[PDB]
Amino acid sequence: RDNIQGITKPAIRRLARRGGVKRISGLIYEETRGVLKVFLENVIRDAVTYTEHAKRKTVTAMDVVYALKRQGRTLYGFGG
Amino acid sequence: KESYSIYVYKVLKQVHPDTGISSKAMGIMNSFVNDIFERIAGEASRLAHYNKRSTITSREIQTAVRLLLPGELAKHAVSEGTKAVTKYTS
Amino acid sequence: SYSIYVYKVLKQVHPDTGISSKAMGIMNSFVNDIFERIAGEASRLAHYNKRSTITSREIQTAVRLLLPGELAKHAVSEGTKAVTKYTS
Amino acid sequence: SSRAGLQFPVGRVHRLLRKGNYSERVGAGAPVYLAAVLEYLTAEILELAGNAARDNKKTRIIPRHLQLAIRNDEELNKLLGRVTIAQGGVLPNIQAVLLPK
Amino acid sequence: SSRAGLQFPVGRVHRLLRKGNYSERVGAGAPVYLAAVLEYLTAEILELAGNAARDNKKTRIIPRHLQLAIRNDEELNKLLGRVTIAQGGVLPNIQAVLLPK
Amino acid sequence: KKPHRYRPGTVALREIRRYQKSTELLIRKLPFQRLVREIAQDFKTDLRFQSAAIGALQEASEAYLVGLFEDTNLCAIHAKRVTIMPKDIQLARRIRGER
DNA sequence: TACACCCAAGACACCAGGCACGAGACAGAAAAAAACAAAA
DNA sequence: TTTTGTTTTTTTCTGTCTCGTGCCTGGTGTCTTGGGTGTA
DNA sequence: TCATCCCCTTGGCGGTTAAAACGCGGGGGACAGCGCGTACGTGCGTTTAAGCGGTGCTAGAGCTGTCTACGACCAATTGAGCGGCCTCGGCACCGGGATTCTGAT
Repeated sequence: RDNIQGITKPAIRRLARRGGVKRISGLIYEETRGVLKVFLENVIRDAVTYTEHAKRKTVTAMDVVYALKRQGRTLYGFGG
Repeated sequence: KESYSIYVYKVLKQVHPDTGISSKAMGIMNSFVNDIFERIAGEASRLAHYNKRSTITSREIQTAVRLLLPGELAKHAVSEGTKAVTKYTS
Repeated sequence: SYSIYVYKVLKQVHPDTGISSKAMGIMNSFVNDIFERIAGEASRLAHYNKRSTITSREIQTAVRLLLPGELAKHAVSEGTKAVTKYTS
Repeated sequence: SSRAGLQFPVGRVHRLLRKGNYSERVGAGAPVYLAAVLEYLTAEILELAGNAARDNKKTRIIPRHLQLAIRNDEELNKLLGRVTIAQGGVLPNIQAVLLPK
Repeated sequence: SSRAGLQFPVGRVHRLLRKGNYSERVGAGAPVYLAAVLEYLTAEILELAGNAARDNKKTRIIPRHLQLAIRNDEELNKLLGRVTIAQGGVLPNIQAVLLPK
Repeated sequence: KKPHRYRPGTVALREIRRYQKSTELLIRKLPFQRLVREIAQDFKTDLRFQSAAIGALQEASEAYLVGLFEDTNLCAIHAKRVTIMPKDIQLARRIRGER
């Protein structure tokens, strides 16, 4: 319950520092958490669809790879 | 050269008995139908190849529609496809 | 998988350089993605020309369309050399 | 087509799926499902275009009507986001900052 | 593979192209061409990764080396624009306006 | 003697360099796993997840967030500003095609 | 993984409205005057 | 207080809309057999 | 062959581990205003290459016959990758020495 708060302020700060952000405001963390939740939902919907199409109960890495490829985020290193 | 102009005109007459369609609009509708056909066929082929299946049934098309169409459009398309399959099987 | 082939290619281009498991998986995923892209492009080119056979010309066109510039030119040259060596 | 209650052809869709280099075998319900989905989408788009044409005082469908019908709907615009409609134009949207006063 | 002088498998590529449902018939030069292109791409990527590893005093190719090799090359970045490398990071790029004036 | 105190801007760039040189996962594992499980529970109940799938999801989310933060910093610098604002994120997501 | 089962692919034989070629006409852009609220 | 954008009201031809209509091409019954699911 | 004590082992109530939200010192600049600044908005005059309509020239894919050889499918042959087993070392973590922007003087 309310697991969206798991991405705390230091995590968002580190993710911004990795992208080259020098100064961070206060209302940035909430919008970042919302966008991350939206993206996670959009990916997990397709992942669950791919898993249910295979009549399986365990979401494997191949389903996530296919869901990310069918959207536009090609990810490598998870096909073995 | 085959085209779905006759079926598009029939659908238009079904939804609007007193409304025509231009040639450019007909070509745009044909291109849209072709794009949707290609997208759904590619998604179904990918779903069949991921499951080591050489047969594409109604389940693959339903999964492709649920993955491509968003929300209410996907639900309505799935309902229409199930109704058509039930009417054709009976 | 393409593990032994990638390892042999690395030993050919770098005799004193290893490769981890994650890097090997990334290379295998890249090879699979390029394979799928080129195969899809060749199938599309064959379907657009009412052809039911994919030859070296379709693969060359797919490489020229996907790879950009010098990469495409070098890949086309390597493929042509390999085809001429295999046919002889 | 007549058995499934759809105006779109089922045999043509089956032939295109068989010769489209997608799978070794094509089922019997897959072409019916695909034709039904295509018919539903075409019916929705044509109804929206006819409404836009009636709002424009015209008994025909022009690319402008199709553009105004697709871009106005949220799900239809999300489905055809990377789609360019020829002779359709754009939506008459002006930002509030550029407006006077 | 031995007749064409390539390290990538030719029979495996031919079998994959035959079972991938791409065309009815598959020639004998298409798998050789595809294997040669894949081998050249792999060789270029591995050479760039080895150069990046030697620039960092490393003897094993890590995903960071692959990321530095792909992002630094213009053609490799254009070919793999929408490609995400796991555990690769990003380029150490800092804007000039963020530096202390 | 007053203790040492860095001016606003030094440790920020130091952390920028440190997180741009390293490629470690910045998001914690257990909270992200719990969030992924909670999101997947809304679609289908009683779902199992592998370690590789969760790792791939975390890597993709981190890469997408890094790209969005880069676009946000670019939009903020374009507006003659240093601190990032939600308007920059909205503009980036609108230009990218997400909204 | 196993036994059963039933409508499609193929093929023969029979049959009906689309579609483009004309035509009388059909709602409308234009040509033009005249008239009210808001803007400068 | 006076000049200029915006909205209403005549015909009139004007690009187009459905009717009239012939050829045939793709729109329907009927035998065979069998391989992809149904259910277990 | 078909009833008390009591030692103590199974249930639920108490303890440390690795970083950041308040609480405070505080200051660089976004916001709003002052004030300087000049490229072209709009209207005019002038000139022209695109538009519409022809008018004349020319080739190459659409489509139709002819000939063909590597592609598909069948019986023997055969070779090193996978799984597994055994060997081996590169660098993350420890701790110290050497190096270094940055604020305060």
